[PDB]
Parts: sequence; C-alpha cells; structure tokens
Amino acid sequence: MKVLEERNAFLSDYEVLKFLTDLEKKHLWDQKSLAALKKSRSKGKQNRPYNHPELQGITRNVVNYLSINKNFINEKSGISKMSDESFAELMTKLNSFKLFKAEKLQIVNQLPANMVHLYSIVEECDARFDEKTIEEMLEIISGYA
Amino acid sequence: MKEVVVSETPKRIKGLEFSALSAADIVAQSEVEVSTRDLFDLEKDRAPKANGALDPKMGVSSSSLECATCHGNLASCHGHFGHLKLALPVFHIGYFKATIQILQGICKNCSAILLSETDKRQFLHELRRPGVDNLRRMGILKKILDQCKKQRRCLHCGALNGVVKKAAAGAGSAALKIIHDTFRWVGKKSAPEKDIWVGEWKEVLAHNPELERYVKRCMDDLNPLKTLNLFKQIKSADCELLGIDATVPSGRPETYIWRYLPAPPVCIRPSVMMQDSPASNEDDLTVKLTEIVWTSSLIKAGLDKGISINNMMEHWDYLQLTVAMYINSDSVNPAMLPGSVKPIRGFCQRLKGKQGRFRGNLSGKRVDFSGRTVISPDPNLSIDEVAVPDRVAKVLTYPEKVTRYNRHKLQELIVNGPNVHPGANYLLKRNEDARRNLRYGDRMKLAKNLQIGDVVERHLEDGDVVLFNRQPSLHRLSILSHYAKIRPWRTFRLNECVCTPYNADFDGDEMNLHVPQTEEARAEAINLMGVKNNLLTPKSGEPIIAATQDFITGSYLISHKDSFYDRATLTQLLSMMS
Amino acid sequence: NYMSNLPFGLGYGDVGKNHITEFPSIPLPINGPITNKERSLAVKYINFGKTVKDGPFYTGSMTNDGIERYSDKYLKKRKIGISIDDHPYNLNLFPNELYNVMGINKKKLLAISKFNNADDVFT
Amino acid sequence: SEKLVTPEDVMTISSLEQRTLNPDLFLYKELVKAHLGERAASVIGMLVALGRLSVRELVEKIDGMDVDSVKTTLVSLTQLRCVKYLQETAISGKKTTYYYYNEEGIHILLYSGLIIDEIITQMRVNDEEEHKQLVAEIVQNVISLGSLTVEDYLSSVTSDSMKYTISSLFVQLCEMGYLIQISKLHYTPIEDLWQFLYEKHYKNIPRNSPLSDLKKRSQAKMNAKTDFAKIINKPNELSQILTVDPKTSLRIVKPTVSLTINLDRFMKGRRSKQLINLAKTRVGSVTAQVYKIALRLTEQKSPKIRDPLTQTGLLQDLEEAKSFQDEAELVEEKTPGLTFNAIDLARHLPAELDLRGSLLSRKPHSASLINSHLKILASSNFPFLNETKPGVYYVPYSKLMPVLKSSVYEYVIASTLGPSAMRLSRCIRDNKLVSEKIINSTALMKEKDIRSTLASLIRYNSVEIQEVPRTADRSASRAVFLFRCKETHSYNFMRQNLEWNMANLLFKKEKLKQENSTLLKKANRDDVKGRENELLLPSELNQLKMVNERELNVFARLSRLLSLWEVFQM
Amino acid sequence: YKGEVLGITRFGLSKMRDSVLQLASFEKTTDHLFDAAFYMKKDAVEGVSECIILGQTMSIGTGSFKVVKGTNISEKDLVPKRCLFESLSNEAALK
Amino acid sequence: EKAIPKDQRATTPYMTKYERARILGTRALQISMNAPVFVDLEGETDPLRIAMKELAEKKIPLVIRRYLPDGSFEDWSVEELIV
Amino acid sequence: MFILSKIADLVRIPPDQFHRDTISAITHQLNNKFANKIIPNVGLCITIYDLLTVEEGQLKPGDGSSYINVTFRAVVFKPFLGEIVTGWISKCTAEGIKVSLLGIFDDIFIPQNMLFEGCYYTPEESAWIWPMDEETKLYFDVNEKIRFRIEREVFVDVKPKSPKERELEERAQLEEKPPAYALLGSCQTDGMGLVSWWE
Amino acid sequence: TEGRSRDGGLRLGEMERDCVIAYGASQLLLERLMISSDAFEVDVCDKCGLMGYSGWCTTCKSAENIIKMTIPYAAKLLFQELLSMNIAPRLRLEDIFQQ
RNA sequence: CCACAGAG
Ligand SMILES: [Mg+2]
Ligand SMILES: [Zn+2]
Ligand SMILES: [Zn+2]
Ligand SMILES: [Zn+2]
Repeated sequence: MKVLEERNAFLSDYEVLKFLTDLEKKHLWDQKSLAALKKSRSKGKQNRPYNHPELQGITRNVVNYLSINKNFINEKSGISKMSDESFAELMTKLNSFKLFKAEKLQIVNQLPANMVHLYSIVEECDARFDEKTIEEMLEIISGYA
Repeated sequence: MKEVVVSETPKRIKGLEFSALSAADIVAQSEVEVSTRDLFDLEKDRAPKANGALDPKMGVSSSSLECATCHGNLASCHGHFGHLKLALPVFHIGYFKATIQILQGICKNCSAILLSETDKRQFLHELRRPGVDNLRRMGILKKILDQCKKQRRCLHCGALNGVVKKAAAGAGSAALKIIHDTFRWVGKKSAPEKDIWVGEWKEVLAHNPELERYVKRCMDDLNPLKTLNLFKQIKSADCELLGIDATVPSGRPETYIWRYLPAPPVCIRPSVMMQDSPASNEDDLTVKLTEIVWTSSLIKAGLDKGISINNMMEHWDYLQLTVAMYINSDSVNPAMLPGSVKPIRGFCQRLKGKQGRFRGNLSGKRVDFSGRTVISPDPNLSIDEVAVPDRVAKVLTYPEKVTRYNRHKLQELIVNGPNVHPGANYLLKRNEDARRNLRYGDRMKLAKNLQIGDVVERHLEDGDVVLFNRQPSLHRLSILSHYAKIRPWRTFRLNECVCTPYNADFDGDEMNLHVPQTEEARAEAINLMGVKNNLLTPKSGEPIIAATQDFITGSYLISHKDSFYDRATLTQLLSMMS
Repeated sequence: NYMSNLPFGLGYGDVGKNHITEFPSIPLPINGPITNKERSLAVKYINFGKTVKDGPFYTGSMTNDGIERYSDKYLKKRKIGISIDDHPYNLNLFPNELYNVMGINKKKLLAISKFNNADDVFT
Repeated sequence: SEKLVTPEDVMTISSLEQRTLNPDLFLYKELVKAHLGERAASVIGMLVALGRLSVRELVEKIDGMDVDSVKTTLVSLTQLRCVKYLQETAISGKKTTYYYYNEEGIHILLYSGLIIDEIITQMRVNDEEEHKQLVAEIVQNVISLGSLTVEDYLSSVTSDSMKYTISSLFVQLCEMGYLIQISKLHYTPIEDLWQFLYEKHYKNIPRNSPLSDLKKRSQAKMNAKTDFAKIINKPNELSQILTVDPKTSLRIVKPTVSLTINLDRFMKGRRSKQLINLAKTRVGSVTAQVYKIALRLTEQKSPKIRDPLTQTGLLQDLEEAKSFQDEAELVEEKTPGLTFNAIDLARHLPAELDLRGSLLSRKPHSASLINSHLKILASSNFPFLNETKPGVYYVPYSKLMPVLKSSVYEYVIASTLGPSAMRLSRCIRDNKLVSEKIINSTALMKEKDIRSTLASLIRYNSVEIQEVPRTADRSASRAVFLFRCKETHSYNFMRQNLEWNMANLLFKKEKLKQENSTLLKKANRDDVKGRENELLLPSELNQLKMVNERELNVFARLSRLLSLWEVFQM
Repeated sequence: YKGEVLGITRFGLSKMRDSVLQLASFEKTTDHLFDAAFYMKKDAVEGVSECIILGQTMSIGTGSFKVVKGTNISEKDLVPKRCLFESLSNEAALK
Repeated sequence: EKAIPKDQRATTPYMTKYERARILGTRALQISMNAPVFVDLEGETDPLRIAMKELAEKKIPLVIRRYLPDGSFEDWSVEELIV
Repeated sequence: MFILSKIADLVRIPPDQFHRDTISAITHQLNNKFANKIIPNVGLCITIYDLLTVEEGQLKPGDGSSYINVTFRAVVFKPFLGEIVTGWISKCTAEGIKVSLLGIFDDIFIPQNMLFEGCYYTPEESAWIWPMDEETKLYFDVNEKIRFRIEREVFVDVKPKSPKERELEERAQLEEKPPAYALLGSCQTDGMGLVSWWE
Repeated sequence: TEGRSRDGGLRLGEMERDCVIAYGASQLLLERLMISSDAFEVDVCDKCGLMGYSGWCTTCKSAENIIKMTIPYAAKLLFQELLSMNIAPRLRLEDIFQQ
C-alpha cells in the first residue's frame, strides 16, 4: 500500500450517489430487489447476490444519508431527484458567478433552501456580492437545476 | 470505522549483515539481569530462582511452566535473552586474534594508527575500489598491518612502539595474555623511554634486589582493562584501515571485548527433564553461567572491600578462563581452573563437527514421512514403479486438499477409515487449525460434511510419487523417483534393471523411501528424478539403467543362433512378455 | 568443587550478589548553584544559538491544502527571509565545484541580528 | 536501589545508549546538530567517521540526500569554517575535492559565549556600556557568520557616528589580535600543507646531486620548515589595517578584506586564565593580581597553544622531537615582547592595588615592591617565572604547563575519589615504579584501604599494573605486581571522559528543548516575550521557568567542564 | 578462476568464495564466523547453501526463473471513469 | 521497464525440463486449490495428472519470465514454447 | 465531502476465483482490504471507484495464488477544513457534544472551546442550552438534525503496546483508545445550530 | 528423533542434499529440508534485522516494522546461539515482488 | 553423554 496522492479530483454527491446506486443495481442490493426476491414471496430462481457485509453496511449507510434531505427544512435531498442534464445545467449556471470550486461543491452538495444557510457556506458574502446576486442564488438553487 | 487498514507484503531474506553486539544492543534485547549463583530456591521445592541463570523471564525448560514475558508454553515460546554485567572486562576468545592484530596497528601510547598520511590515503583508496573481493581486501589489510609493524615511532607522539604478541601460546591461562615488548627494535639509539625504564627499574631494585633476573622478562603487559581503555580513545577515522566499518554505532573496537555477557535463552540450553530420578540435570552452559556470575561477584567484592592484588589478578584470570571455556571448550585446559576429566560442551563445540548445527541440523536433517525397509526383486513391476508394503502405506500419508474433482474419492477414503488400506488417517477442516484424528470420530458425518477446502491425509495409493534412495549417495542417480504400487510382503520391491544406478544387491540392503507433502515437490520429483527421465548417467551419457545379469543371459539364450520355435512356443513367449 | 576456594578477606556470605549498578555515584565538583556571571554566560550562549538557528545557514529539515477559498486570501504571507544564496560569500574561500549551488551573480544582502545585554530568559 | 531495575528501565532513563559513542564524534555531531541543521550534523558525522571524503562519496554514504543538498550543506559548513577542503589532481588528470573536518570551527561553536565574554572583558570596555554593546554585537555577528567583510557590515549601519565608532572598534580588535584575515591557509589541513611544501622543496633539489639521500631529505625538511613557518604567521603580519588617510591622520581596517575570529589568541587567553587560577592557590592574593597583570601584558606575544609543526607527523624522528622541544624553550625566552622588568608593570598596574603592607621583610605603585612580587613568584616551588638576568622575568610556558596539567589532574582525582586517592597517586608518581609493600610503608594508612583505593584508581588509567613473572607460565599466583603512573595515558583518558561528559550534557539539553517544543515556541515569540505573565497559564509559566532554569544550569555546567577540559588540550 | 591455482581445500574455498555461511558450513566454523563478525562483512544470500540454511528457494534449477500468470485486462478496459464535477468546473468569474 | 520486447528475444524458443517441472508443479498446486480446468477430465482425481493432460494440448495460461543474468527478464507464453 | 484517492497496492487472487472476471476479482479483493476502513493520513475509504493500471500476475514459489500490482482510484470520505455538513446529535457530555452522520462516521465531537458564549449543560435532561438575549428555549436535543463546520481533523496511530502489557490489560479488562480519524466541529455563527432554528 | 526404537525418522544427509541440488529440484529440496522437518514461523524486525516474539521487537520496542517469515528451526537455533556468542546476524529483507 | 557390537 502506498498513497500516490491524497487528492486526485473532487466528487459531487450526485457522482457518489449515482455510482453507489449503480453498484446496488449491479450487485442486486436495492430495496426493490431484496423485497422482490427474499421478501414478499419465496425465491424460485435462487438468485443469490454478491455477499460483502462491510460493503453492505457502508454503502447502505451512505446511500441513506445522501437520500435524506439536508438541513434546510424541518422530504428528500433533491440530488436523488435530479438527473445528469440538470447537473450540467446547474454548473453552466454557477460557472459565470463569482464562486470558487469549493464553494460550488458545497452548494451543489447541500442545495440550500435557506438564506442563512447560503451566507453560512460562502465566506464574506457582503464583501463580494449584492442583494440581487443572493436572490438569484436562491431561485437557481431552489429550482434544483 | 475504528480499525486502521492492515497491509502485509511477502518478503524474502536479501542478506545477512554480521557484526558484534554492543553493550547497548546486549542490554536492550535483555529481559532480566542475572545476579545470583543459585538456580533454585528450596522453599518452593526447586522452582527457578528470580534473577538466576534459570529464570522464567528467560523462558521455560518444562512443559508445565509459563514464560512470564509472552506467557507461552514450551512449544510456543521463542525464548528470550538475559544479560550479565561482568565486574571487570575480559578478552573474547573468538576475537582474541583480531584484538592482537588491531593492537599491532595502533599506537600503544596515544591510541592512533601507525601510518603516514599519504600511505593512509593510498591504502584507503585501494580498499574502496568498486570491485574489491574478500581476498583482495584481506591482502590489503595484511599489507596495512605489515606497514604498521614496520613503523618504529608514532607520528603523533614521540613514543617508541615495539612488538605486540601472545605470552606463551600454551593451553593454560598464558594463552589469554598479551605482551608488548617496547624495546625490541631499540638497538643502541638510547631512546628516552629506555632511560625512563632503567630509572624505574633502578628505583625498584633499590628496595628488592632479587628481581634483576626477572628484569629481562618484563614487558608491557596489556590487561583487558588497559586494552579496553586504549580502544575507547581510538580515532573513528582509523577504524576503516583495521577492517571495521564505523558508520554503525557498534563499529568501535570496544565491542570486541567482553563487557556484557548475554545469557542465552533456556530454550537452547534445556535442563534435562529426568534421568532415572525426579532430579533435573543442567546443561554445561548453565553451570558455566553460574560460575561466571559467582566469579564476577567475587571480583566485585574483592574490589570494593580490599584484597591482595595477587588474588584479584588470579580471580580475573579465572574469570577470563571460565568465559573462554564457556565459548570454546578446547581452547583452554580444564585442569587450569581450581574446580577441576570430561571436557564440557561449548558453543563452538555445538557449532562444529559432524554433529554440529551446520553439518548435522542445517545442511541435512532428519525428515518426516519416511520409511526404511529391506529390498527384494520384482521383475513383473515396471521400472518406474516401486512396491511398498501395505503395512507401510497405512502409515505414510499424503495430504490431499479437497477439490471439486476428487470430493467423492476423498469422501470414500474418509468412510473407509485408517484400518483398511485405501483410506485416510487424519482430517483437517478448512476453518479449524488442529487436525482431528480419523479414528475416534463417527467417520460418516465427517464425510457428509466434507467442505471444499479441507485437507485429508489419505493413505499412500497406487500412482503416487515417492523418492527412493540408497544411503551411500555417490552420484545423483543414487536417489530416484518412482511410482508407488502396493504389495503385501513387508519389503520394498524394485525392478532389477534399476538395481545398477542404486548399486544395490539383494543381500540385506536397507533402502529409504521419502514421500513429498506438497504438489510442487511431488511434480518436480516425478518430472526430474523419474526413472524414465534418468536412463542415462550424466557422467558420460551412457545408459546405466539397463539389463543386469540374468536378463542378459536369458535374452542371449533366446537370441542364440541354434534356437528355433514353432507357433505355440513363440506365441507363449510373446504372451509372457506383455 | 569450584565453590570451595575463597580468598582471605571474603566470606561465604558476601559473594553471590553480583549487583553492579548502571548509575554513577561519584559527581564532579561542577554541579553547584548558578551565579550571576555564568548566568550572563548562559544568556549569551542562548542568544548565540538562537542567532545561528534562524540565520542563513540552517538545514534542519532532514496549511498545505490544494483548495483555495476567500478566507485563504487576506492571510499572512510566507515572509521569506535570508536564503542560502543571499549571503555575500567570498569566492576565494570556496572550491570551484560549490559555485553553482550558491548565487554568484544573484543580488545579495547581509542580515545583522541585534544583541540584548539584558536577560531575555524569565529565570 | 530497593527494587530490581529491568533493562527496559535501564535503557529508558539511564544513558546507556550514549556510552557506546565515540566522544569526538558524539560531541561534534551534537554541537553541529544543536547549532546548524540535521543535514550538517549528518555530513559532519560521516566526515568524522570516515575521514576525508569526496562530495560523490558523501552523496553515496548519506542516504536521502542528493548532490544538491550535499553541496549546499557543504557550503553552509564551509562558511562557518567547520569544514576544511583540499583539491587533489590525479596522475591521469582527474580533479577531486576532499572535505575534512577541523576542530577550529567546532571549538568556535563550542566556546561561543566564553569567547564573547573574553572579548568584552579583555579590552577594558568594562566602563563604557555603548561600546560594550557594540563589541558584543560585532563579535556575535562575526562568530555567527564565520567570516565577514567590514564594508558590508557597515552597510547595515545607518548612523555616521555609529559607523565611526564601529570602525574604531574594529581597528581596536584587529590591533589587540582577536580578528584576522581569513584565507585559504585556514582551510587547508596542516599535514597536507607540510607534505606539499616538503615535496616542493625536495623536488627542487636537482637529481644526481653530490650528497647523500638522508642529507637531501634533511635539507629539504629544513627549507620546508622555514617556508612553513613563514606561511603560518601570515595572519599575524598586521597588514589588515594598513589602509590609512581617509581623513586627516586616520587608520582604518581594509574595506574589502574578510575578517574572522582568531581561535589561537582566545586559547592563549584561556591558558593565561588557567595559569592565574593555578597561581591563586600557591602564593598570595595580590601576588596573583601582579601575575595577572604580567600575563595580560605579554599575552599577545605568547607562543601558541599547539605547535602546528608537531601536528605534521614530523615527530617520528627523535632528533626532530628534541629540536621542537629546544625551539619551543627558546622562543618563549628570546622573543623581545615577552621579557619584562618590574618597571614595565607599574604603568598598567591598577590604582586600586596598594602593595604597601603586602610583604613583611623582617618577621604608591612602588617598583621595588613589584620586583619583590616578581621575585617571590619566581622563587616558588611551581616555576611561574624565571630570571634570565637579574631584574628580568619571563613566563616559562614549556616548564610550567606540565605542572599545571599534573596539578589539575591530581585535584580532579582528589575531588572525585577522596584525598586518599590523590595521596596514593602522588606517592606512585614520586616513586616511579613502586611495589605494594613500599606503598604501605611510604604511605601511612591501612593496607586494605590502599588495596581498595588503587583498585578504584585502576579503572581510569591513573595507575598501571606492571607484572613481574617469576616462572615460565605466567600466572598471578607466582608473580609480583608493581605499580607505575604514566602521565600520557591518564591525561588522554581524562580528556576523553570530560569530552564525553560535555557531549552528554549537550544531548540532555537538546532532548529537553525538543520534548517541550510547543511551550518553548510560544514563549520565544516577539509578541509573547515581555508579556509572559499575561499570556500564559500559571502551570505553563512554571513549566517554562523550570525548562529555562534547567537550560541555564546545563550551560553553566558546560562552561565549568570547558574550564576543566581545556587544560588537557594544551 | 581467480588468476591462480587455488585448489579444492579449506584454504582454497576461503579465497575463491566470499560467502560467509558456505565457508562456515564447510570447515572452520568458529574461526570463519568470528572473522566475519569482526570484519563486518555483509553476506548476500545468493548461493545454494545459504538458501538451504535460511529456508528459501534457490536461484538454480527450477528456481532460475519466475513463473507469471497472465491477466486478460486490455488497456481499453482501463479507461478512467469520468469525473463529472472536474469536467464541468471552469473558472471565468475569478481571474 | 526492463522487459525485452516481443521481437528482440534472444533466448532459445525451446522449453527446458526445469521449466516443464515448475509449470506442472504450479498448475497442479493451482488445481489442488480448486481452480477451473480447461480440459475435459475423464474421472481423473489427481491434480498432477490433470495438469499433465492440460499441458498435452497446451492449455495452461501461465507464462515464463526468463531472467537474463543482468536484470532484464524475457516473457514466453507456455503456448508459444515448442517442447 | 468525498474525494478520489489514487493508491498503488498488491492484491492476492486465490486460484478458486479464476473463473470470475479478473477485474471483478481485483475489485473484490480491494473491497476486502479497504471497504469501510481508515486509510491513515487520508481518511475513510468507502468503495473502489475504478482501476487505472494492472500488471502481470506474479506467482510466489510455494503458493498458487496470483499476486498483482494494481493502481486504483477509490472514493474516500474526507471533509476538508472549511466544509460545513449536517448530522444527527447522538450524545452530550460536560466537555462537548457528539454528532454522528447516521452510521457513516460517528466520531465527530464539538468541544467547549468553539461553542457559543453562554452555553451551559443541563444534566437532568442532558442537553446544551444557549440564549442570545432572552430565548432560553434553544436546546441541543438528542436525535435532532444539526449543522456544523469542520475546524480540525486529527490522525492518531494505534501503536500497540508490549505483549506482556497487552496481556495484563486484557486480564484486567476481562475480569479505550482514541479513534484513528476524528473531526472537531464548531457552531459559531448563524445557521450552525439545529434544523428547526432558521427556515 | 533417531532410531526406530524411539520411532525416529530417516536422515537426509549432506550427499542426498547434494544429489537433489544436482537434479535442480528447488521446491522438492525446500519441502524436504524445511517444510516437512522443522518449519517455524518467526517475526523479524525490518529496522534492526534481529528476531522478536509475538509481533514485537524486543530491541526497538515497537511493532511497526515486524515481518512474519518462515525459517527452519535450526536456523533460529543458530541465530540465537550466535547472538549468545556476541555475533549478530542481522537479516535484511526485500519484497518478493519488486514492483 | 560415551563406548562396544553388527548391517550396507
Ligand atoms: Mg550388498
Ligand atoms: Zn517466552
Ligand atoms: Zn602515539
Ligand atoms: Zn528491531
């Protein structure tokens, strides 16, 4: 074992969510597959899936944490309710705006619905922005695209 | 979550780096300091005394004790080292010649090398050539010592340097004394050292004028303490010319003089369990260790209490002799000790000879899965086959791993058991670690629950590869590899055509049978040492496996000119050969 | 046996301990209390060591996040001071093979560390 | 102790690991590691362990460092005069550079605070605080930068009066002999310099010359000795301040020369202080002050601590050894500066001394009283002074310094092992080869006390056992053991022991400063300093107090060790 | 081999071969081992006696090569999966 | 790295006896560790004879690295060696 | 929140897995090694994203398993210094508040030093209360969503002790260590509180 | 052990080892002289080259550089005997797979 | 632990 580099790139939560759900689909681990084969009826095809308990725990936990909504309301994340073209649209929208890579990552990872959340993510917003930019942040993020 | 990633990379030994243990390396690897001469305490009915030569913290010598360092038993403990601090340093018998040589190269007054600067640079340049071998290095070191001996006066101090040598070169304690004759190469030049020497000797004969006859025999003695203190103030840059690498912290010459004696683990010096009595006898190394501890304690007591210098030097010499005999037994006469005749067994005795570690347990050793039996002929056996008794095949087992191809066969073998011939003696489950004997179990539920990873030790069957050997091994064809057959007559049987490479005659010859226990070894044996692949001796390429006597004669009689056969006899002959 | 013979001054009970301590017991007469003159000496030694440590001749080595944000801006700079090549070496005191590593044509400067006669040590 | 001590405990708290190191390598590596970086420490360690080494050899032996790191480390060491270099040309034509190690720069690092204090004290600036501060600053900068040019130092001064005072102080320091022009001579080994000069003056003799080979070598070595003596005293020529007349009747140091600290003059001062300390315990209390004035008057003209010719490996001939002894005896006597009368001490004598009632013959800076003081200094058992002619006195260093070494070593032995060990050592020294019974008779104490104390004394090369065997097979049962005392063995062992103790003290100091890195780093900050009470938790402040107190005790004990150790370096 | 007729004996093997363990195992165990310890001579485990003593495979015979199992991975199966964020990330609003 | 390309090979294309022994040993060990076989066994229950049958029509997937004595190996597929 | 780490490694494929696809076998072995485990000085691994380079399988003499040097990119959970993330409050003490990420990573501990001024601990309800002027209703209740900013992540090695000391500790425990990867959150400005506070 | 009275085993002497060398069967020799007779798993420290117990180096007082290997027990006996003789065989290790 | 006695 030898870590060539600590960081090779960045991954948005859409990337990890899509990769993990593709892993569930390929390994037959989703709630649909288990509720169709192991539950709700007896197995006749005997379609045993890939077996890895630690990977079960970690992937199930991560997909549950990314599926649930974030700290913006007191029902789902919205990342699970948006596609690749919506992500492309969102980054084409966000590229022209005065944001850094880390800030764009954080706002696409969390998708704020609250004004105070947006001022929490970006640093010294009043020293860079004016009120119309914050407003337009709110409708571009609220559209989930 | 809470555990870190554990990684393991397989590794092999790239090479050894021999050195000498320093004092810090001896103490750091130690576990307990030996500070008594008593092995046992009588209030616990002969238990190992704490801080003794026998000690739990070193290890265990019996199956019922605990190590108290790894808390293992006899069969799972590697043993641990103790250390013992001698009251006064003594010479190492192994490094004694090296000590004399390194004393021949340094100044006996200021502890500096006896070489001019340009010659030192030239010799250092000649040592560091990028293709220096052991022979060239030894030659250059010998030339360096010759040049050092040829020096007369030190280049850093006006001190006359004589010749350094042994005392008497006998079997006694004089073998471990070093003398330095200062005024050997003095001539008549009247060095100031000669003036000082004659002044001191006139002064000492002013009081005792009977030592004049002993003046000529007095040279500068080099006791181990003076030698240690002289080595300690040597220059580090001078160590390379003496053949020692000083980059490592243990590269000083001071490491080659006994200051700390490492007490060996009791695993390598096991006390004898019983000898026709409950009492336990001790190995000679442990007795010598107790003697060394007693002598060191006695020397320390004499030093800090105040005893005549004759007795102190006598006990110093006795300690040196005891350590030397503890290392090498035949280096000194045992009668020179006050205690003593059977010579003791030292480490050098344990490492040398036909029964030493190198030629008795490392180059070759006794092996498992082997059998020795008288041989008898069998012409109806193929040349690549040897017949094994079933009474041997029931004992010698081959460990076969269960696969998808032989599951039914191994299940049947397990069902058969260890009494009938085609069967098994032991079964080892995949997840378990200790083999379960295939004699006390049900032998049926074990067969039904035979996993695909278990290892079953089946009986030696037909078609199995066995090494077959005759003990005088002159050439490589003395050991061959045959296919096993099973026959019930208590003797190994091999075809007579294979008799010639073995040089075996059926007149009471006992031959050996080895069974390899791994697939790689079995394949290599059958495809390199097989009888078919070794019909030719490599000495000249001629056949050596061929028709021996009584096969040549019958073949000649059949092929005689005046022998004729009709259809019946010819057909019978053809039927007998196939 | 081998235990039988003992010298004149020793007894049968004194032997056998073999206890040699690894710690010394004889101190040199140099461990006395501090006085004011050696106090000033220690101050001067500490000042010299501190002066050499941060100087242009030090090779002690035998943050650092690739991501950039606005809080990373308006931060204290690196504040580099007196590198190896800045010192004006006399070219005649060095071998020719050492010229290339040091700056021979680079703009050069020399730093001076002020000396404090007062005790900079708390105690 | 009351409980057994496991080897883990021995290797943890006791300094058993440090006892296996060569004291020279240990001290030099620890000094370089404490003052310079760790790469310089590794370079110095390899140079000490393997002698001279090329840059390629240094790269190959030291893993983890490339050619660039080795070269910049060598530059850093060369600037502070801690590495000597030499260029060698092969027979074929290859050029190589071999880097040595020299005790000069390492001792300069070792004696740093001592050197600064000696400069402050010895130029009578004990009453001018501004000049004292400037002298301390310039000397500290000289030692820190190794060798520096005056004009580039003056470029860091922005006041004209300060520039004038600094120039005057530089001229004063050069006049007193504490700063010399650094050259390639300071960077070449003495052995190789003598080899080069000897070969040059030997090959200059034409071949087939009509004289014997021994005569050829003798004449060549006389010529080489003369040339080497001319080469060595080049920094003492005092041509560094010859540049005069910038203004009307002003002498200044040359602007473009490179000045460096002179170690030999400082060690001469340390020899003077050691001699004064020796004289303080034999004769008088104001007699010691008169001796101090006499030594400080002729300190600069005194012969050097180490005759460098002796380090050329020329002592292999007994004739050369006795010639060195005779020349050393002659130079300390016939040098015009060294001789003095009673009158010459009256000028420099401080006004605080009285000398009126100091001496009672029966039962205002007067010259006769000074003469009597010089006479009683000369008429002591220890040869502090001698009279070439009546009214003329000079310091006989050659006959005085072995006495100083003997006294210091004997008192070290006394203060370590009781006065009985000193008495036995002196008794053995007086009767050069003495038996045990003669010691018993001639030293009045019990025989077991003698046996115990000499058994203690053997461990330190103080006394040597000479075995006289009365039989062919040598054995202690049939032999007689006599005792002798060799000065050189004991002196070398004591020097090595003190060197190891110094290195161990430095190692303990470095470990203490390393394990408290965070608090010490917070303490020695520009904002935090001065406001330590305000900005620190009370336990943290107390920990700072103990750490600093321990460090100060370490440096005090190191200074005392240096005072005890420099006697054996002479 | 070595330029001179060295012969086959304990005095000839000590000159032909520099391996510590083989010379120790042949003759003069104690002297050779102690000399090797004193001179600090490194021994490379490349011979046959060394490999037998230390229990690892030798470099002659069947050990004179390394057996390698091929793998059926082509380079076109190892194209890295796209990093969507890094592909879509671009800076125009800052510098 | 140090691999000789597939055309500059300057070692004999024949398969020596030691290579045969090592290949059969490794293949038999792999089979005994329950590896699949590419030949139709006819009831043979010994890994070594199955490995021999695999060699008889060149179905072993192993390759041989012939290390030249200077630090430059040389790949040879078992199916390519002649024997 | 998630990064790609490029790691070179040595994997061992047992001979029984030659029927599986070799990419799948390498992935399975790397998942056995790395899934849900702490890579020191890197973070917490989750899955192997893909493989970049593979070399020929080398065989050790004495074993039939195939060893492959493989370089792979793997997803790693490692919040950089500055990222703000949400979580679920698990436990409270007198030194800070503990928050988990619903089983992904429960070792997040917001200390006393970087909390709001005037925070105090109620032990009978075991909650943390902080007003600003008069709103004492602010409770750091258990099992409620919180937001926090990462301020300091710490790596510590296990450093196992002596076997005799390990045996003594085992005997004294059968008659405990800091997590190798930890992050310290903080709540300093607005929006760093609970979920039901700003809307 | 030795002798059939004590149920001993046959000895593969020096010349049998020589013949097995002459055939070149490396794996068979390794099996006969190491695996089937006196194989022993030991832990050796990479930093100092000495031997430890239960994954712990008794000199370095650490377990970050412990590698578990297998050697003949006679080799371990020889190494401990030499270490008692003030000879230090320090084993230097390298990876089987160079990549 | 040695020494006999046989077998190649
Ligand atoms: Mg016969
Ligand atoms: Zn144990
Ligand atoms: Zn000398
Ligand atoms: Zn270690």
